[PDB]
Amino acid sequence: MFRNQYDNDVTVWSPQGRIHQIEYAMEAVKQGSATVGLKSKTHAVLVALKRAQSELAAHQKKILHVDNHIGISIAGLTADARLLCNFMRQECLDSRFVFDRPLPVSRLVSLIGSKTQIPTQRYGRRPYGVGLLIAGYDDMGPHIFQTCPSANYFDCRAMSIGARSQSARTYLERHMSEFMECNLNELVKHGLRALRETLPAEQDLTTKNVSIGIVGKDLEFTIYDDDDVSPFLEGLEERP
Amino acid sequence: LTYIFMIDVSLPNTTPTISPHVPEFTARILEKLKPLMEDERTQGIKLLKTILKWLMASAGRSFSTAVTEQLQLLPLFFKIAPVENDNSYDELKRDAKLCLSLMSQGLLYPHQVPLVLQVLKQTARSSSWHARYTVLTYLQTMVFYNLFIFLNNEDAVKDIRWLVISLLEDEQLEVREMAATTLSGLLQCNFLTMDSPMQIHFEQLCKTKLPKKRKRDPGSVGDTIPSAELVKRHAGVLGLGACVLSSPYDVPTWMPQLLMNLSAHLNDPQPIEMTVKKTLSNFRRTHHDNWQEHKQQFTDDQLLVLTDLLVSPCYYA
Amino acid sequence: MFLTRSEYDRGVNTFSPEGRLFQVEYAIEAIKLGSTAIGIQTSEGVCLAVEKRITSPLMEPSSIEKIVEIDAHIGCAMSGLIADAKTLIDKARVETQNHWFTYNETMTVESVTQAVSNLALQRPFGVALLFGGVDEKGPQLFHMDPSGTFVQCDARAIGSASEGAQSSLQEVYHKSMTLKEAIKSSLIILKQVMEEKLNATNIELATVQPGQNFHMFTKEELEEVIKDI
Amino acid sequence: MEYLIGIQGPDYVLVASDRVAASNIVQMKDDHDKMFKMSEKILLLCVGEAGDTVQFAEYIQKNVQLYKMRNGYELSPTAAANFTRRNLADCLRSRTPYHVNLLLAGYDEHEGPALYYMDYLAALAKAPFAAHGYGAFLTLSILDRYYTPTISRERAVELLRKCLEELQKRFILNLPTFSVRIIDKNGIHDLDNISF
Amino acid sequence: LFQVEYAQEAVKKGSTAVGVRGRDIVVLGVEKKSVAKLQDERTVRKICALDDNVCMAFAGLTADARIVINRARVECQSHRLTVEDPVTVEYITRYIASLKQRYTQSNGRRPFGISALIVGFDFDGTPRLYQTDPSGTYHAWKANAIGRGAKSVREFLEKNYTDEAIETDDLTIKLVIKALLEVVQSGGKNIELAVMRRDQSLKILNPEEIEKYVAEIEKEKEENE
Amino acid sequence: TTTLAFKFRHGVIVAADSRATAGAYIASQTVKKVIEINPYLLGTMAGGAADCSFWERLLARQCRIYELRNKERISVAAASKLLANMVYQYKGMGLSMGTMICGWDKRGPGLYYVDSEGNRISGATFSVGSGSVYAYGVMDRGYSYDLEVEQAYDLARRAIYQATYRDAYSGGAVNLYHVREDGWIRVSSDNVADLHEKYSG
Ligand SMILES: CC(C)C[C@@H](C=O)NC(=O)[C@H](CC(C)C)NC(=O)[C@H](CC(C)C)NC(=O)OCc1ccccc1
Repeated sequence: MFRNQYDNDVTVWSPQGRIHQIEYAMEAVKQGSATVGLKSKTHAVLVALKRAQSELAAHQKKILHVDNHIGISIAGLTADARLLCNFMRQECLDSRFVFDRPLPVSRLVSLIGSKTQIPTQRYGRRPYGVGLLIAGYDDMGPHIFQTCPSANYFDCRAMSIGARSQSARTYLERHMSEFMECNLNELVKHGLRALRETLPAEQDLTTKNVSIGIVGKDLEFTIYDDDDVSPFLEGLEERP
Repeated sequence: LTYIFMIDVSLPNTTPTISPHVPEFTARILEKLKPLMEDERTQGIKLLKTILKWLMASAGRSFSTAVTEQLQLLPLFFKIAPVENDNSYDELKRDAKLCLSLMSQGLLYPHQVPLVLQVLKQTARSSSWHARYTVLTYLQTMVFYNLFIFLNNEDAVKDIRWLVISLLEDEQLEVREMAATTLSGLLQCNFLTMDSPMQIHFEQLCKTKLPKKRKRDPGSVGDTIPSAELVKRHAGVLGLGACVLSSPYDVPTWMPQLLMNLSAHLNDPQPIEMTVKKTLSNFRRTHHDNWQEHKQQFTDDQLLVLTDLLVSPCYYA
Repeated sequence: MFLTRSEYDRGVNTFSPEGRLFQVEYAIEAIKLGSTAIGIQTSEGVCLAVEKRITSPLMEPSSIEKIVEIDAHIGCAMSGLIADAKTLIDKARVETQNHWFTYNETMTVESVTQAVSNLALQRPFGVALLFGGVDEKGPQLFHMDPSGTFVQCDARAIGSASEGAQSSLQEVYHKSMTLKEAIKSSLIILKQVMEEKLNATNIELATVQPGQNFHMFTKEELEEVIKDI
Repeated sequence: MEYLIGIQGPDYVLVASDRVAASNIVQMKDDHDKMFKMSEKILLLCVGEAGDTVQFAEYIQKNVQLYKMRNGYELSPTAAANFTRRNLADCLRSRTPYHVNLLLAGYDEHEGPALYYMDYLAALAKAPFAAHGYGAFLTLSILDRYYTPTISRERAVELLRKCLEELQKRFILNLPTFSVRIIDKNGIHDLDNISF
Repeated sequence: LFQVEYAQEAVKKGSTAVGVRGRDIVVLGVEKKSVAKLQDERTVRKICALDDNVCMAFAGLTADARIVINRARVECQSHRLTVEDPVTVEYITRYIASLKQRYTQSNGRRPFGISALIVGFDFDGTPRLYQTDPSGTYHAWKANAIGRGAKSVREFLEKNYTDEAIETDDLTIKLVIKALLEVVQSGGKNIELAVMRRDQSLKILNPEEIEKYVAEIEKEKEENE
Repeated sequence: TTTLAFKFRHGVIVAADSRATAGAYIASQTVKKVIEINPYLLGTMAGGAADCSFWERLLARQCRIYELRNKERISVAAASKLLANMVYQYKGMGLSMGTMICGWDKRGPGLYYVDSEGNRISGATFSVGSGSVYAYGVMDRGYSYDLEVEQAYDLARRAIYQATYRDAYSGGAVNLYHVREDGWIRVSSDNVADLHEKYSG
């Protein structure tokens, strides 16, 4: 009844100078569960809330390892995230083999941006439906990066992606000044609090539903799940 | 057999034929099919196959379909028929599904509508879940065709409403979901009209506290049957979901409030979580085309709650 | 009942305005309409139970097998046509041996399910698979969706009545369940969906235990289990 | 080294082969069969480099068997020999060249008995009699001296025995037993092995 | 989906083929339809030898059958070249089913459109009968039928098949003839019968031989009356 | 390297030495020269150690895929042909592998010799390696089909020992395996030094 002739393909440009399919793909990240990433002077932490098909089911893994110094959290289509994760792991291993140097995180995010851009400009290709929050430590320092289905990438002091992400972003912006000087324990607590804002009032963060990944000057990327998240979870105050 | 019984007719001002009559023949077959309704059962199954072929052939040829004795054969067909069609169902099951569909799409005399409903109510009470699911499927075609005749009988409208609502609280998930599908279609065609009593019944069922205790933890128990409280909550959400699905392309004044209720039940344990996710996802897809007109009905606060909902499938995240 | 079609449904590789891919979702649902398969994982062992549904007496029951052995320690239960899953079952079997040649070791069930998922990604794939095996971690059960998502499930049901079976499975399942109790529960749930008396032709039962390799119950062994019910 | 011989009489083709398979200095097998049954009335005898003989002969056998399944009628012995020659010739200039010396013996209802000699260089010649191996130099003369176009099948067995007896007396190599087969209108018939 | 259903319609219209698995003999019988007044019957076969130990009967599109039979025959020789052993009846059926699953082109009538009854003996000497479908599903059957009247023939076979029926080679041949005789009405004029035997080449019985077996079954029926 | 196998009334006996030598250096005295492809099939390794190990391991992988795919074990004849085909593709490229595939299958006890050159042969008795000539004579003089199991075990041990005494590249211990209808059984591992005292005594 209100059909649009210009939304059929990523190649078609609308008369308003917008590509509709890229915008539709950008909405795919919002379908995925909320993920919060924040950084301090010495550490970068990604905190994500997993969801499960059934009580018996284990829970999907939002956070993945890319390299010793780089870790990513996925929101949006999981299959696209697996393709991107495999590409990122190969680039990092190549950098260690050729230069014996951890690949700078900024160069990796640029390569992901190039790979994502080609589906947007070519026929019969869907733009990737996954948004990635990337946590890394390099010579420059701890870095948090956001990638979009549009192929744009952003350096962020802190970012939240997924459903109800805006509530987390309002908390992250409110307390961002405190984040730079925070110790690892406090920085993780701030991320859990932002993720808590996304959660509905009845639901609360649990060891089963929360995944935390932290990279730092002396810490290789480590994913803490289930019992491992319990020390970080115990410190957090009760929901306001 | 259809040709032998063709001369018998219910046409006006007709004397009884000297040729063979269908009611007498069905009565003999019904007595012979009583054991299935071990050697006796096997002999009956072969008879059932032949009679099923006759009913399939007689669906279009017979001047009057739905002879009262023929209606009595329907319960046996309901149990035999498969819930999901497949080519590995052994022929008799596949034929029973085809026969039920042909019989369901049949003109029913106004006198026959009370009798057919009574058979349908009895099979709905039957233990077999397949029969209860099949009765809902038979009812959907039987009500849409011959829609005005059923509507003319107010008692039929009340009985059909009760059967669908009663099947909504059934133990099997597949029957419960089919009952919601039937209610959504019946509300859509206006055969069943959404009413304040209907919504109150669904809201009361939805607000039923979960037991919050596990029989398995003490152990020495085998509770295969699902908890009644979980079934009651699911029936209420299935009912509210059917009301949302009734208007696919339009948002009526009652729709925003029901959607707000459905959002609250999103975190409830499965199978309630799956039902709310599917209803909301289907609402979003159908209502995207004319969203600007649809958005006006929702208040700004109501729109925010709907926007911040994760109804995504497992493949997403 | 009444048709409810939207312009963005059935668009192949086109994102809907919401960002969902509708044609993929419809395909995945059609794939899950196959015969019911139930897997329960217990500390003692992992048990897989499936319904054969043989059409005629003349047909040999063994020829239709819905439970296959990926390797001695891993078995797979499938819902839907065996032909659709033949390529994926073969990939898992080739990978398990390819891993053994390269690293001289057994491949964990999670790694095996990931390899089958990678083939599915490289396209719905048309099958839902339950991989059950005992590895270094212990007895473990994984569910592979037609989409290709793989999760570890303590108890999972795939097939036409999977949603009903899963609710029944949730109530019956407990962490301390013995393998013998698990076999009885899965068969009791399978009987309820089937609505047919259980017989050796009707159901196929396989178990993988920590000491033992993949074992498929023989007609006599299944008959003893069904009689106890 | 390995010895093959064939005598084509008026109504038959008689073929014999040494039955010894050997490593560098030791005879691994004394029961080896160097004759491959390509078809009901065609026998291929192949000797030559290790590996090349088994692989090439088996490939020709499978293709001739395929022709029978596809068309329902067997290849003529002349056609089978020509198919073998073309395949060997194509491989000659290929990266993989088969060093195989072959004798093809066959009976065609239309053309009667046929014996073909093919060297490693894939040159095909129809012959009343031919032999392969170092022993062929010693035995070709005996066959030349006593062979007659109308020789009887019993006399042909006697002539073959005389060539085999010559190998034992003058050949440096030990070839104790020989596999003897005769092809006729009735079909390939195995004959008692000549042993010394 | 639609293509698979179209293929199934083609097989249903095909000439009836019935096969029985017996202790020492596997029998394949196919009905032979009339051709034309001036046509030659040698070209029409419907029973083909895939290899020395394997035989196939097909119901469905003739052109598609030729491609599948040729590909199967080349595979049997390739298997013998690689492994040195005769192909197992199950292995050849699996290959034909895979070929049916993919025609090698996207779309392009991917189901081949022929349903095949494959009968033969394994290297072990076990008699085997298998059925291939346009879907690519392959099953093993003691007895089965494909083509016109297959469902009616199967029910006759289910009642008739017994240890006594398969006791002797002549009785197994007679069982195939009786089942074919229901779908196709005539004596030896409209029936083609092939007997694999054990460790022996496939033999297609001559018209005189099939008539003698047909005569015997009629005499038994008269005695039964 | 001396490896011997013979088929007798009670099954197939497979025997091997344990010495791996780089040049004249004895690198190893504990090498296992018989690989267990499956519970009913064994493979003997002679020639270059890496060439035989990689190719026999590849055959073992193929045999397991055959068992999984066809639900039946591979025949000794099929396994022997598969190894012959793989080595033949690399013929003339310097692979040195002499192997005996010994197993029990539906046909019965089976012995096949496969070579890097491409020879594949089946026989009751086979010996492969540098010490094969020494093993062949002792085995041939004392071999009979009717030999009892204990007599057969002694013949295999003696043939390897005499071969080790004469051959520099053969030595270590005599590993003995007996293929039986139930399956292969490892029999005994005896140092040639212990064997020397028993035989000389
Ligand atoms: C495992 C068995 C197959 C080995 C068996 C077979 O003959 N016995 C052997 O003696 C074989 C035969 C070889 C001398 C041709 N020995 C070997 O294969 C030995 C292996 C040792 C170095 C660990 N020689 C070898 O492989 O050369 C590798 C090498 C290359 C350069 C320098 C030093 C060593």
